[PDB]
This record gives sequence, structure tokens and C-alpha cells, in this order.
Amino acid sequence: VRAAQVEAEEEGETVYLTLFLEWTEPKDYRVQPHMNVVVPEGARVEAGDKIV
Amino acid sequence: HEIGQVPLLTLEEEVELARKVEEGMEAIKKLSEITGLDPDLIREVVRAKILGSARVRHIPGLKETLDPKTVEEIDQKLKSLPKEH
DNA sequence: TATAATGGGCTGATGCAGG
Repeated sequence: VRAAQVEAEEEGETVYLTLFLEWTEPKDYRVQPHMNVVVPEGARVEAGDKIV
Repeated sequence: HEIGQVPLLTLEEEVELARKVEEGMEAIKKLSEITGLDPDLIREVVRAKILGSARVRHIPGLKETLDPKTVEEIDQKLKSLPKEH
């Protein structure tokens, strides 16, 4: 996980970070013998593209 | 001995090969319509270059005599198509 | 045209890979 922009506000002896954070969440998919993966390693996909 | 040289397929390799064969025939049917040519003739021209020029002959039923002249001309129209074709 | 099936039942003349 990583932080792009950081905006900070100060109040009392505390600071509050509104973090513009950027990360990747993994999901595993199981392939079985009669299916073929039609996507290469490291391809970029939008919502709704076909993987296998 | 010579058939013992080919390993036998696994269930996935079998379905992979079967897969590509059928999709390949669907390929050639649509290439008949784009092209205005004849599926059988396209089938043999595709056929020619996979095997090598070792085998090139007249195939019964095709309208053109199948010699390196026509398979070059027909192949280069095939390759003269847009990238999506 | 569709379960799956995947490797057989005696002599002489001459031209050769080898001590």
C-alpha cells in the first residue's frame, strides 16, 4: 500500500491525515481442464473483460 | 517405434488441440466471406505452409491448380488484410 | 457419428567391416 497525496490538519496536540491511498487487492480464480486462459501474464483489464 | 516418438496427450493438451482445430475451421469459414474465396481452397492454402513446401499438389475439387505461384498470390492477399481480419 | 478405449505374435563364389 502507498500514499499519493497527503493533506494534514492540526488540532490540539494531534494531526489528522486525509490519506489519498493506492493499493491492489488480490482475488484468486481456479481454472479447470476444459477452460483456457485467453489473457497473457501481466495484462491490463477494465471492468468486464474476459480472463478465461 | 515411430509412433512411440509422439508422447500421448493429457486431458488438457487433448482439449487444447481439439479446441484449436475447431476454432481454426471457424476461422477459415469467415475468411471465405471476407475474401470472396472458397473455404476448401483457403483450407489447403493454410494447409500448404504449415506442412512445408515438401507437400504441394493439386487437391481434387479445388478450382485452381495448386502450385507455388497461386499459393503465393493467395497467401499474400490473406496477409493483405486489416489486422482485425 | 460421442462412457473409455492410445506400441504385434548343404556347397562354392564374392563382397564386407575388423584383427
